[PDB]
Amino acid sequence: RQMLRKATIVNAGSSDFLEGEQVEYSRVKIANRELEANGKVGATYSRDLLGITKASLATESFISAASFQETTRVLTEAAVAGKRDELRGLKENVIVGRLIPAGTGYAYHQDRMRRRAAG
Amino acid sequence: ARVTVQDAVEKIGNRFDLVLVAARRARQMQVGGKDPLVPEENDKTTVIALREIEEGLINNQILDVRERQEQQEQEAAEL
Amino acid sequence: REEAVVWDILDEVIREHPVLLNRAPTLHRLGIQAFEPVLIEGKAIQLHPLVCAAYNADFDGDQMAVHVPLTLEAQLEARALMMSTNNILSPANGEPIIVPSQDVVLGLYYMTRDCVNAKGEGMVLTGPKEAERLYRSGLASLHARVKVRITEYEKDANGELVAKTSLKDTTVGRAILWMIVPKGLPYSIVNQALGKKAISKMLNTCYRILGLKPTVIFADQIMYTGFAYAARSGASVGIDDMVIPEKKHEIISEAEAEVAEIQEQFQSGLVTAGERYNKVIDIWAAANDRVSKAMMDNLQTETVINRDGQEEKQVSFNSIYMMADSGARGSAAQIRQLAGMRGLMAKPDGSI
Amino acid sequence: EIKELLKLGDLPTSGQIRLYDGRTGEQFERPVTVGYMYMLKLNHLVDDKMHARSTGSYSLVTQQPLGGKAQFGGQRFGEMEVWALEAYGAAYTLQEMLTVKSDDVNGRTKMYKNIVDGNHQMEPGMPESFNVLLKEIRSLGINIELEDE
Amino acid sequence: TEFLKPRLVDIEQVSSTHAKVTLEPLERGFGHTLGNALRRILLSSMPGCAVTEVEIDGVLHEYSTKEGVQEDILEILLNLKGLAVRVQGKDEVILTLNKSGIGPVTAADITHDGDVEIVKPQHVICHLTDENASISMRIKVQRGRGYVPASTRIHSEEDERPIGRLLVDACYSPVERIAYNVEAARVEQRTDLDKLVIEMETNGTIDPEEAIRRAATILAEQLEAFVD
Amino acid sequence: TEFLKPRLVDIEQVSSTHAKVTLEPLERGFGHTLGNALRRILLSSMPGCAVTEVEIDGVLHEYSTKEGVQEDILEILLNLKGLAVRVQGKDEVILTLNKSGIGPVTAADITHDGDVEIVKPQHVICHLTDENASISMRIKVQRGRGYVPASTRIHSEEDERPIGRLLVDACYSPVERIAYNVEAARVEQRTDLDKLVIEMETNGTIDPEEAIRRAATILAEQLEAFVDLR
Amino acid sequence: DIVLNPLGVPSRMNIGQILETHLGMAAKGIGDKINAMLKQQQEVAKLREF
Amino acid sequence: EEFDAIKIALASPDMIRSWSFGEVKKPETINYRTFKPERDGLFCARIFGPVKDYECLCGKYKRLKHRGVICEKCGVEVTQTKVRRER
Amino acid sequence: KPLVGTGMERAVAVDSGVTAVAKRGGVVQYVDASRIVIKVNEDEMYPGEAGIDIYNLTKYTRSNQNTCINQMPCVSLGEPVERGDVLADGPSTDLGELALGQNMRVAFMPWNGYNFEDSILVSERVVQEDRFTTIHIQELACVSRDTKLGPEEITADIPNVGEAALSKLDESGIVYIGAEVTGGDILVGKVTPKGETQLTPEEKLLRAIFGEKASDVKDSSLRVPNGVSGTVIDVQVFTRDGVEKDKRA
Amino acid sequence: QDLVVTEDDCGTHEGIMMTPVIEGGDVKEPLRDRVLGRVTAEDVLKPGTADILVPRNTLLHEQWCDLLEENSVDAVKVRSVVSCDTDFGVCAHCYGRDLARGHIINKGEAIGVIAAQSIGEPGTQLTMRTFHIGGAASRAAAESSIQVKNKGSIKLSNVKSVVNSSGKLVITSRNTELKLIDEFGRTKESYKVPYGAVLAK
Ligand SMILES: Nc1ccn([C@@H]2O[C@H](COP(=O)(O)OP(=O)(O)OP(=O)(O)O)[C@@H](O)[C@H]2O)c(=O)n1
Ligand SMILES: [Mg+2]
Ligand SMILES: [Zn+2]
Repeated sequence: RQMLRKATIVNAGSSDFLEGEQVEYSRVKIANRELEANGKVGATYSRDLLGITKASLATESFISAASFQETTRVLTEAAVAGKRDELRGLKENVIVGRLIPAGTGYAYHQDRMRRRAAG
Repeated sequence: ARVTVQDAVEKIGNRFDLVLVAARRARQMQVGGKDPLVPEENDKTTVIALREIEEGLINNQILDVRERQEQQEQEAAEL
Repeated sequence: REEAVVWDILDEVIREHPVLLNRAPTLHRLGIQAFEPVLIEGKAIQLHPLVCAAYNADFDGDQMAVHVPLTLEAQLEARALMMSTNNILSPANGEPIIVPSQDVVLGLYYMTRDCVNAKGEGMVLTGPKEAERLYRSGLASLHARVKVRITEYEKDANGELVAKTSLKDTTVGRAILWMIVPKGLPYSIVNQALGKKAISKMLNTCYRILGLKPTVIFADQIMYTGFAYAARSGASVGIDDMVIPEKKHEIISEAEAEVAEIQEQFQSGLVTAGERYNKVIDIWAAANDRVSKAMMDNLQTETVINRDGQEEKQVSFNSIYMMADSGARGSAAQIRQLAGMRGLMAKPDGSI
Repeated sequence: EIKELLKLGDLPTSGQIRLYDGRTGEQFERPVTVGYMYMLKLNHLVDDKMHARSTGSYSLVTQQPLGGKAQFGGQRFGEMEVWALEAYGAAYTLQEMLTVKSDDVNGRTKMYKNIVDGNHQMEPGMPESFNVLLKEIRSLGINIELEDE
Repeated sequence: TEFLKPRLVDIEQVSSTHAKVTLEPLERGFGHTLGNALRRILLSSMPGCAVTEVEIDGVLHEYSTKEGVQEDILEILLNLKGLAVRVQGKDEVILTLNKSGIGPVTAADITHDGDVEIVKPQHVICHLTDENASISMRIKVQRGRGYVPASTRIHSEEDERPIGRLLVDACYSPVERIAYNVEAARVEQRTDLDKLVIEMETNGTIDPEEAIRRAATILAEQLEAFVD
Repeated sequence: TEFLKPRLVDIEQVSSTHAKVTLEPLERGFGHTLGNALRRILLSSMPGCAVTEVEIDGVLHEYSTKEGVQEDILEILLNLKGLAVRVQGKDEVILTLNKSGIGPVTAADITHDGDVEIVKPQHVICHLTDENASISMRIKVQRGRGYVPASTRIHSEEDERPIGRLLVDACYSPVERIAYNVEAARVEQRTDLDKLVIEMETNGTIDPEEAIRRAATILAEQLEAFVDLR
Repeated sequence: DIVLNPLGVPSRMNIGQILETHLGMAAKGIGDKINAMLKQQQEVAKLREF
Repeated sequence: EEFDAIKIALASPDMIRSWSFGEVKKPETINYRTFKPERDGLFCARIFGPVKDYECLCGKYKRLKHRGVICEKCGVEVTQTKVRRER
Repeated sequence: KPLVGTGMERAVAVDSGVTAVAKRGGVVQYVDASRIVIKVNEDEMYPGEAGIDIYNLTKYTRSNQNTCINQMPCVSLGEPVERGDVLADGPSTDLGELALGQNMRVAFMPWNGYNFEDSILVSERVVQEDRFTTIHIQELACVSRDTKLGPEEITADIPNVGEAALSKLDESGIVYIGAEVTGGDILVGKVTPKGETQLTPEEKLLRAIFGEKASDVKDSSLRVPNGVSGTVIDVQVFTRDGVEKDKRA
Repeated sequence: QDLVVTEDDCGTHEGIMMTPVIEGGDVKEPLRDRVLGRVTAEDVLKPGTADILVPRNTLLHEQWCDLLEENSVDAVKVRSVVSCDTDFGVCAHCYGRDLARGHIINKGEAIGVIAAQSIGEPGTQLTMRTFHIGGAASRAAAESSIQVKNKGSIKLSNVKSVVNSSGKLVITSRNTELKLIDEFGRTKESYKVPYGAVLAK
């Protein structure tokens, strides 16, 4: 499942897809759910297989990508993109020394996500 | 319990929530000095909370209800 | 100053406080487990045998890290999530990781396994208590056929346990093990000669029928009875144990003239290096199996014991055979190299 | 040759003997191999390897405790060991190990005070290693900022 | 000699049959010394009463089957081994059991006899299937000690032995099970010190607390030969 | 209860060290019951006398070497562990040993104190090489029981630490070896009746007869606690 | 003096330790005979023979 | 402090100047004799902060009483030594 | 010695050099727990120099692994010996043969799980007989350095120290030969001079209360590492040429 | 690392058809064990379609599995992690039982980590383990003849062979699966026939 994380897209929707951007499957499904209800330009998709090493570097957390491997390259590509890591994964939270978003921490972490809705 | 905590998992369900609820209750006895419902029997605050959960006296919902009650009594006193 | 009152206070703090034990390498989550500590005089950490499997712990000098969970939350996560008792099954397969081995296996095997007649063949007892008293009195062997009346407790459609009493042929030894066996389990569980493979199933069965606390108690009981009977028996490893088959030299000279004939046919012209390599490896691989199976027939049984009158065949109580068959330690593969033929060895390339 | 030598000693050719349990006095139910093995005491004495640490000195840059018994060091809690706590639930045990037990300078003293006060509360902070990491990346000329809530 | 005597601490009586006895403090090695010595006397030397001989009318040997009776004679004899009996005066008593009709024959169907006391009158002996079936037997209870089987009785006594007298194992010893556990008694100063946990289990004819007293008494009677 | 008591029959004294003791008649099963119970006390609990402290003049520690002496101090101490001593009255006696000249220093060179008896006067302690060499030491013999090592004794009292006392291991247990054999005592009627043959092997001090008496005394003392308190 | 576990031999396939144990006992067997002859003094001729 | 996310981006020349508390002009580390930081060197106290807690270099201001008091003479802020790990 | 050997035992013990071997042989004139003097036989004895060989034995010395190196004399007073005979045994050598450990009566059988996975069950008799008892010889140094504030002093005069501790140190501040020591006992007393020690209000009030100002000096004494315990066999002092020697030096 | 149980039930019908691993005569891994502790997908009843036997979203317990064996079900669509619809994690139902607990997985459990550890461990353990412990190699290559253990009729799926002058069926397919069918018509033994094979029948 983690191998089949990403998917390439054909055509545009109401977002910035156009020809052959590689975006994660969950996020394009989210778009497709709101698109199907509202309409807008429909987007053909195709799931891509990533073998482990590249799949881990293709994660949209650059703190996880850096900690894994290829740190110099990961930080230049993130620095140039002005990438913003909102700290969703486990490795990210372990690095900043915080509660893991899992096990005991899942209760507390879901309470923080709802604190984002108000206050 | 003493040996194993399976019975207390069977009361609440989620091992993770068992730990939060036992933690919250043990903190009350640790700090507030809240009196234990079961005889202490030289048991640490960690085990007493698990006994209370096993027998079904302590629970997230019950703890919340009594927090509101003590908190409203204090509101009454301040006003 | 290590004052005497300090020891008493330290004893009071450690009570009900879990400690994490860790072994390198931590391959899977059971490489960390929580225990309730027991203060001991001496500089070595004492580890429970049954968890040695998860740590891959063997006591020829391995070391372990100790860690103290400080917060109430961390104590609770250790007692509920990471405790030894609560991590019985592995995260990979559904099979249990905590199970008796070595002595605990050897003892229960010695108890259950049957011998011909022995002291008090074909006797009638009234439950396992009479059997035990007989064995302790020294009028019955642990491996002797005896009719007993055991009362097994089988679960019904609800939570109620049904009781059933019946006469079943068994050894004295297995009857006495029934005493450890909790009510709910069938007597057929102890009625076979028990090995490590059967005892693992026994504890899994007990866990899924009865539940956690009963299996915890049952596991401890199995360990105590196993070690206590392990020292009561007296198994040893003599040089005469590994009995070599009489017919090794024949099998080998046959195999050896055969491979010789193919090497001579190599200069003639029917053979590449790969073809002859395959053919020689096949000849020796079959020879090795032959000598191994000769050793294992000659060793596994080849017990001439005179039953109550005439001669009989039964399983050998040769020490190494018992070790292998019980699954206690060596496999048939190791005992091939001891008593049979060592076989074809493989180079670092993997080519043989 | 060995069995012939045993016969010269009036010892059994099997080299197995009848043994009695010292505790019970009863005999062991089968003969046991007994003899003399030359044994060696290796340099690895428990006296030397035994070590324990509650709190001690701390490293210069990373602020984590030192390693090794000679430096009175805390045991290394490695990636491998962290993953075990991740597989479990154990999120507080892990944070402990990351923060008040290692770098978190304010946190470790504060929690020491709480444990003598018997509060058994964590009050976590920010591991000093991460503050270093930030400074090391800004020294490369990469702007790495913490964006607030 | 800095002699260090134990004292009987806790007597958990789980039941009249089963009773656990913790004992401390014991010096190192005395846990097994006293533990085993007592175990041996309590099994093979505790004196008591038990069925030795059984003569059933219309039964020539123990391998036959009597019609109207579910259990073969062997199984009936095995139930009589479990029959708990006290003789007050005599060393040997022959009790008579005559009963008929459909039902579980119990130990209460035995004709009382003044001095003899049957501890478990509800003890099952025989199940009668047909109502026309009647069972009659003369059960001999002797007093002895330890465990004397029929195999060890035929090898020693070869005097009067006519066919029909059914010999059954006679578990004189009132103690059914005994095991002792040595646990560490962390003592004021000594960690070497231990406790002895004796888990006893009789039938109810003799009290465990009194049986232990008795076993130690026999042990001290053997030490009278060695002066002090 | 047809109680059947044994009585001490024959005491073969093969030597002052080795002595065999037959015991009959014993009822069936009491052979092993008494046999092992006695063996355990006779090994672990037996009281005796042994060298605890040694102070040699001109010797600060046990690792040094004294000139004119073949053996290093450690080897001398190990020989004094093997010194067989009986104290009659007192629990603690300090014996003085002053010897000079060429020869094997034996146990007889110790000043014979009135109550104290040295069982093996020919026991070798020291070999003096040069004739000008003289050795002088004060050997303290205490009474205790079991085996009390110098390492267990260097972490207890230690109220006074005189730089010059050397602690050596003391084998207060006089019993070196013990085994019991159950043989059949073909008794008048009973063939299950048996005898107990206890083969004892001690060093000096304790008399075999006296030691068996003491061991049976200790066992009977411990039974008073169970016969008495319920 | 020492009680070693049988199950750490057939798995290990070091059978040397068991042969060492049998021979070690035989060696000590002959030492025990010489110890017995020296304890009883006996003849230098007889010791020489054995 | 408690934050939501982290971002990474190229440093502007002027961004780099923001973090800086001075330009290190000289390779001088410390004085061989008084092992204290040299003028505008790599360990300059004037730039990175005081060597000892709440104490200037020339030693005119001491104790926790003096807080953020930049010593006029040597040019060293009286704050904690911790600052030299952050500035 | 090893009861079950191979024969390489003697070769290894001799060639290692740890044993003293006789070059010349002859008869032993004088044994001692320190030295062996042999009078050489006339056939190998050269007519030039006096024909008496002296082998000095090395007594209880430290190894690199802090094990013990001790040579004991093999031969007795007045024993005839040939060239290549072992005169003194090294640390792990019996009469000429190599002796790495100790042979024992061993029985192969389980105990009550006390020999679970290779775990070993030993008799108390082994401990009593002091077989596998071993002595370690670790070397500890105390260095007196010169700092910007001033030279460090090795005096017995150490601020804030019990008389129990200073009892074991002699005039100079050095522990006595033969003295038994345990963790935390001071072996060599040393003090690090402190310049203008700016104490706080809590320390200034404390120093005022006991009045033990104890000069401008710290405590940097060499003390026994925690839990290690043994007997001082030897002390060595290395001084610079110019500085006045300690009484104990 | 990121994969965590997020939802209890995504409410998906989708899953992968699991059949019994029956390779090399003796069944290697039974279907019961393969679908022991998984959330059953699609009301799968008995042969005669006229009454539901097993429900939909239901934890396959040892009891359900024992029923499956009496009916001898071969193929079962079960809900899997791969086909779960949950965005940013997976549902307790698609996963199934926490094999370490012996009941349904708890929401919040870090599943990915356990997966990686459990795949990784055996490799790392089997490296050191078989290697120090064994010396030689005890392989057996004699893959000549298929001999069938139990009587039955030969079933050849995926096969294209030519008849040779011997009278014999010489196979020329690459993928060839000889099976052993009984009476009722179930598959019980399998046997990979190679290329260049002589078939007896
Ligand atoms: N270089 C090593 C050596 C050992 N180990 C771990 O420690 C275990 C035990 O090592 P060892 O005791 O040498 O192997 P055993 O299989 O126990 O065999 P034995 O002790 O009988 O030699 C190994 O399997 C492995 O998990 C390791 O990780 N890396
Ligand atoms: Mg190991
Ligand atoms: Zn200034």
